[PDB]
Amino acid sequence: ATLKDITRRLKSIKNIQKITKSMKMVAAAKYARAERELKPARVYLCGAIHSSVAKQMKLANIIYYSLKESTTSEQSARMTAMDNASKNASEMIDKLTLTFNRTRQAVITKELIEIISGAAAL
Amino acid sequence: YFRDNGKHALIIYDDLSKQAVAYRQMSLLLRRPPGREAYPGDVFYLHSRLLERAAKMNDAFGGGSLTALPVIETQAGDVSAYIPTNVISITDGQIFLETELFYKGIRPAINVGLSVSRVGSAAQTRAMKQVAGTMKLELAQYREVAAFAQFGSDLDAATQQLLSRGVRLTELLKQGQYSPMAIEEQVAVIYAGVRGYLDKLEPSKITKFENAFLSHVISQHQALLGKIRTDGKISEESDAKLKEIVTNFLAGFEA
Amino acid sequence: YFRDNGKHALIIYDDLSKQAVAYRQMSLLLRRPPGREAYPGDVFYLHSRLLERAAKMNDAFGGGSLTALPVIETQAGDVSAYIPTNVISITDGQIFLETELFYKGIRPAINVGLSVSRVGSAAQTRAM
Amino acid sequence: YFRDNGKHALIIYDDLSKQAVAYRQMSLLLRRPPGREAYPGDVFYLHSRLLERAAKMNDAFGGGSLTALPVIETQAGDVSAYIPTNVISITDGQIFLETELFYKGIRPAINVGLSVSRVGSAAQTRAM
Amino acid sequence: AGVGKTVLIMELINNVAKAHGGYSVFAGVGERTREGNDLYHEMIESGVINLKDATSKVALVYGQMNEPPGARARVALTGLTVAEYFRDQEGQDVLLFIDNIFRFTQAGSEVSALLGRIPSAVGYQPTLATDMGTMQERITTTKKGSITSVQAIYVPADDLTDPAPATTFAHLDATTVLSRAIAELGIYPAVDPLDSTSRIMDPNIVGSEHYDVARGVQKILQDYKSLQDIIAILGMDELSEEDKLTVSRARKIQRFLSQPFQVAEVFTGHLGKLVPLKETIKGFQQILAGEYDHLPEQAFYMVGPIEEAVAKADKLA
Amino acid sequence: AGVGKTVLIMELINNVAKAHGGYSVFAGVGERTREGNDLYHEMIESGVINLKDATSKVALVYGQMNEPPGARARVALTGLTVAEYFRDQEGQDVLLFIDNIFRFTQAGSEVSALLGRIPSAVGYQPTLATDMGTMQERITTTKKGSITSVQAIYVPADDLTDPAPATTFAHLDATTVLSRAIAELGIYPAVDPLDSTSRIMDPNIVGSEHYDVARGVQKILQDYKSLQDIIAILGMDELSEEDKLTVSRARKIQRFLSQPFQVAEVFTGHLGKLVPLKETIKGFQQILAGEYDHLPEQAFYMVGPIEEAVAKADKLAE
Amino acid sequence: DPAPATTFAHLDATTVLSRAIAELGIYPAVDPLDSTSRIMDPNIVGSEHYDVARGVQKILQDYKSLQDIIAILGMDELSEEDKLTVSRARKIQRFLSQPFQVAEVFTGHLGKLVPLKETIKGFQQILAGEYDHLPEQAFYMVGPIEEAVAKADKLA
Ligand SMILES: Nc1ncnc2c1ncn2[C@@H]1O[C@H](COP(=O)(O)OP(=O)(O)O)[C@@H](O)[C@H]1O
Ligand SMILES: [Mg+2]
Repeated sequence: ATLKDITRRLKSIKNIQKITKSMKMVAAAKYARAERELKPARVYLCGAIHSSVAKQMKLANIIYYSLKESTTSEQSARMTAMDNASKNASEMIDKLTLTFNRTRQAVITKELIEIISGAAAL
Repeated sequence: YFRDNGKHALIIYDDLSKQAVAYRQMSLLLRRPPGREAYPGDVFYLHSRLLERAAKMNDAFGGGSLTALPVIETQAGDVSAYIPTNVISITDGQIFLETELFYKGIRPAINVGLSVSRVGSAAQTRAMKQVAGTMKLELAQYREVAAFAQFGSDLDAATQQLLSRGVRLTELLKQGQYSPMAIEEQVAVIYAGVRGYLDKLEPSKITKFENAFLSHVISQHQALLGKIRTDGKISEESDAKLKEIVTNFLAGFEA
Repeated sequence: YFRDNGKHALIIYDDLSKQAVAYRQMSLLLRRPPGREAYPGDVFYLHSRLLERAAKMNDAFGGGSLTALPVIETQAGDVSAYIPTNVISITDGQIFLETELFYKGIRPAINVGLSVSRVGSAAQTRAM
Repeated sequence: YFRDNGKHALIIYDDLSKQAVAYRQMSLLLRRPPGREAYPGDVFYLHSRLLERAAKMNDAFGGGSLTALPVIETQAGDVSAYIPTNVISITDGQIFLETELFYKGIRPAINVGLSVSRVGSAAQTRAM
Repeated sequence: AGVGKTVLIMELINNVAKAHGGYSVFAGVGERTREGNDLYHEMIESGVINLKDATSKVALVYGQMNEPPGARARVALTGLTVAEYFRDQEGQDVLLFIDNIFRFTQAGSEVSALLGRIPSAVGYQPTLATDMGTMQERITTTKKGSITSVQAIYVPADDLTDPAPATTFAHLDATTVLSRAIAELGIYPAVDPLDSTSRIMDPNIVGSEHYDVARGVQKILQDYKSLQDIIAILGMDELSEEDKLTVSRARKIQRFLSQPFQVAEVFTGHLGKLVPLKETIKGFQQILAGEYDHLPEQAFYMVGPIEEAVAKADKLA
Repeated sequence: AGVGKTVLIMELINNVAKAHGGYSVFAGVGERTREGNDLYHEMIESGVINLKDATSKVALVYGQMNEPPGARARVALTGLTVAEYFRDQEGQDVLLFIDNIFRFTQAGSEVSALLGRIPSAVGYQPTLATDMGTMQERITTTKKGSITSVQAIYVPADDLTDPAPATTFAHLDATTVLSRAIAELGIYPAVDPLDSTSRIMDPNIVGSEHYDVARGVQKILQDYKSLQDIIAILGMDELSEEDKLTVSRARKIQRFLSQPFQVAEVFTGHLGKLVPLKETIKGFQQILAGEYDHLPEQAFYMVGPIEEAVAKADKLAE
Repeated sequence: DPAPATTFAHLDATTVLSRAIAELGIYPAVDPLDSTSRIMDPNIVGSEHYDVARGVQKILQDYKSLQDIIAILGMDELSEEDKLTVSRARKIQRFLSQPFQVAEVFTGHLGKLVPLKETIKGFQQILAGEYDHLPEQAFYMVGPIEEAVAKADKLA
């Protein structure tokens, strides 16, 4: 532990929390539109999305259908990923603030005690 | 002497951190019991009895005053350390400076979110109040979205405008050293930004704009600068004349 | 009195944390050397000699018993602090109450997973 | 003795951390007031004096030498603490080892970025 | 500061005096001379103090910052003595405002330090718990009456686990949380309804009715808060029957939690309202039910009893 | 400890002092003896010290680590008194080098408890700031002569807020802060561009182009700095082509900041380069302008003038 | 803390138990990267033992460095190589657990006394990828690697 350190990590992880939060909102919007266009179209980091298709990887009509399904899925996934990732960040912020306050209190006490000992030995 | 004789004085204590070290030294050598950071128990009482002497006398006592601007140097951002904690509680508010803003280009490196004045508007002219209230609300909105900036690759027009105002205003807050401006010149340049005229100008240019625009109004539009004071605020006329000036000027600026 | 005379008593110490602070006020005023969280070195003994007194006598000493339920207040669920670990190292298990479960309306807010009982099974009813 | 008779000797001091602990004990028992971390104020001087005695002599003095390899044990890997930094600021460099590198399979677990030599290539052959 | 604190205190004084007979005591622990004079002159203008006729409901005890630590550690006791008189001699229910309890601990620390005592955790005095408990216990309901204490709390380094605040938590029964966010929504008083808590919020104490309503309001408000996200992003267009009702109701309750303080009149130009506990419970109880759903938001904003919500509505059409 | 204070000051004596017309004083306070022997013999070789006649331009005062506290606490005053003489009795520009002035403060704490004093924060004596002030205020140019003092200042456990370093800050006019974090990357001198300052860094003094280039470098470095930890977790893919483009130049600027010292040839394994002010400004100006966006980061690492990084860029082909 | 810290120099084998491991349900709560032994040498325990033990410790340390990333984004951004380490490390962690006779009351399992050879074998195989097809929980609270399989089957 180190106040300098914890402070730094908290600044980072707080940023991440907001950025990730915003990416959840963008994904959510995109997915909403897509979902609407889902059915109609069926008549003619993004989580494990890219991962899945790639791991398993070892005109018009098809192209259009595939892409439509894929976008919906993608933005869904990403929305979920970000939601979880911002959540993870929040919990980790809280856990670090606790650790910052414990260390902060111990440091103060420790320097206090050294000062008193050195005064009392006179 | 000024405070008690109908005059007004300003006193800057640079720094109170060092006055406290000096006092601590004497206290420890006199063998008084040490405490947090080895400071004596009455270290708060040192500063309190000092700062309280700062005061606004009533008309029956001459109406003079003593304003005080104590300085405190913190260690690696520690506002909760002992002397800072004390002087922050004794005063009416703080102007917080940060290294990180300094090197980013923000100078004076004032932190607008953390600085405060419990007195606030009570000591601010109407013209400044007007424009400052809009700027304080806009900047506050900006702070909330400011992180999404470099990663929001699809931000909606609403949040995208908050950002633009935010960068524009931050740029109008930047100010060169040893060049304190009059209040009428401050409302005029703020006016520019809070009215959205600079929403199109590229951020990197806003600093060159302000300097040119200000030098121009100082020269050709003295009468508009005086009116801004007189009327106390931005009159309906001043508000139209400023619109003509900045539009034309801007247009020339980007010719 | 109950314990040694064939009878059964239950004592509740509410709470030992506050006791530990009063003893710390005595110790610092006597100028005993401060250590963790400014507590004296004997804060462990303070509670140990106390809780060792709760026991189960066998039939030759009358079969009585004294059960103890000491109570400790943590700060933000910090069960790794000095005092909490101290009492944990004396007692025969613990029942944890989580601030989260409480505030979420789960009452009693026991964290079944972290609560333990080192010697209670044998005393649990066959029905249970 | 070797140093001053044109021979060359190497001395390992394993470890100076324990030595500083024994000094701190002796000092405290002598009623000398404790400083940072309870260690006496001259703890730097305790090691400083010692390590300056390892040197390279010139030819007029026999050209012998005393090379030193003091060892310091850190706690939780902090090379930026009082004692550690005390000794780093004395020697002509340091070899920092780390359990993480050690377990990753980097043995010797030398951390290249934090380790240094204040002598450099003047202590190597042209080949190396 | 800037959250309507001095206004809330001033109301409480006036409200307890009208509805209970008991006076109030204001203890300034490490008051800043400036803010003191301001609070004085503000009291005079609000009417809680009268420089002429004996209508004054509040006694002021000031322990200023320039004073040595012993003085500032004692002032809450002096103010406590004044309050004690109205309790034990007049049988009233006194109100005791301590501003602020943190400065009473600090004065405690400073005193002990000059006394030559070895400091405890985080720098505070050894007697921190005792210094606190001897002053706080004098604040109770006795056979002749009672003292209720409203005490401003500063939390050091934002750390709720700091010895100072955790000590004070041992003695509080309720917390009133004032928030700038709510102020900004023009909701007055700026009381955050989800953060403010009370121990006596148990059916066994305030009754099963009061309890259930309170819970209903707290719940409707938590749900709404959550919906915000969806409302903005997925659009407030796909909200089911149950979903739109929550949002509409929530907003009525929220706005019905505002209230014109009798002390505000001097500026607001509107007659202050003092709502009896029955109207409050019933009022929110009916909203919850949906009985007043057929009214516009602004009907509940800055009113009094539930009656005034409908009234206002008809007028606003 | 081990970040470059001594190498850097050695570089300074090498460049500024060897060309300096006037006398120079060097006070070794609480530092290595071996270094004293190193310096002495190096100066005899460059002729700065001449043992066969009266051409010597540098006086030496030593009180290293092997001495007791009383000596280490007084040497600096010994070095300083010699320099003072040259200043007042000649007016001549005197150079003063002190490595390491922290040892005057550490020596004091060493005997502080035997003198009867209650400790102050972090173990130091209560007279720290007063003690340091009566010394440092003698180390100054006056109307009679001018002293250009260079003081190496140790920072206990790497903490710049420690009482000792933190109190020394106000005594200076220009501070060069070194970081182990930077040195750990291989950038030397390990200077922290976001923590080194100078009173003369003002547009009305160094001029506008100098000022603006400096201010622009610090800004691009402070931007990057605040992203590092962020994209470390989130990834670079969200950074716009404009943002990720600045990350490139930051990195090059970061490396262009290194420089092989003549004095550090035994450690770098590189020939010492020395760069003139004007070429310095141009190199950085150019980088900020996107010019060398086409060159590889490594081209910038450990060279002299900007032209050498262009050259290196080619050599990097194979 | 001064006490434990000074005690380490007086031992030949140390078993450092952990609160964070125990809370995961792992028992004994031994920290596989903090407990050491002076005998852990190729000329004393033999090269097969030494190698497997060094193999396990490297995969546990590798997993540990990945935890910084896992914590925020989860496993979705891990290379396929990384995931491979994460699966095996998690199978090593659980297979290190073991039902003690003295703790039967708290584990609800029979006690197990595993012979050294059988301990080497099981860990070797997990390192080799031989059981990369069994589910993690299969390796929790068992004796010899064979029971891991049997438990896997039961899970189906
Ligand atoms: N300019 C430099 N170039 C290369 N290596 C350097 C440089 N400065 C310092 N170092 C390396 O770091 C070590 C520590 O240097 P030194 O100046 O003695 O440390 P200190 O900051 O403790 O005075 C040097 O021996 C060398 O190995
Ligand atoms: Mg050096």
